[PDB]
Amino acid sequence: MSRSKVFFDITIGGKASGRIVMELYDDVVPKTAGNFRALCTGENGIGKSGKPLHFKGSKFHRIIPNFMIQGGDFTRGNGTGGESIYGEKFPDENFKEKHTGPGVLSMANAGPNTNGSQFFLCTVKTEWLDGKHVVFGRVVEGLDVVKAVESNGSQSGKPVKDCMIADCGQLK
Ligand code: PRO
Repeated sequence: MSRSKVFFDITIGGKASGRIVMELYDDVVPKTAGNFRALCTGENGIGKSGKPLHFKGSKFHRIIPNFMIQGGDFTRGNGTGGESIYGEKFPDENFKEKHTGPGVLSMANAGPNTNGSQFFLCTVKTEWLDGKHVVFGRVVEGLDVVKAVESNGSQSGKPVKDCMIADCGQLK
């Protein structure tokens, strides 16, 4: 069983900013990887929310310099929403992988066992999140695109302009 590869094509203020390619750890956290993979392809259609279970057209709603970029709220666009393919929330699968540096892909949450569709891409090592957020992949191409998004964040977390997942999907 091979690791999944998925991508985001990003726009910033409407402008094409390049592609982020991510490898998922299907071998370590199959359920969590599987959720994200299906959210990139959109293959499970319309969610309980009545909105597509799909990152396409969603934004990075929370961006903090020297920390991480966060998105996946395709129901409310503000961090209050999101939906996993399994339903509103699913448990923390395991904490085997750690937040070891820039490019780590990990699940956002509201406390233990509240995984939905929100995720973050780290721009630094964030070891204080180890054991609290489930790490399920890594950037393998486009870290510069992550940095471009990061430059539009604020300490407050509010973006200075819309950083959108203009397209997404699974590769190979
Ligand atoms: O949004 C935040 O600040 C925390 C840290 C990353 C995921 N949740």
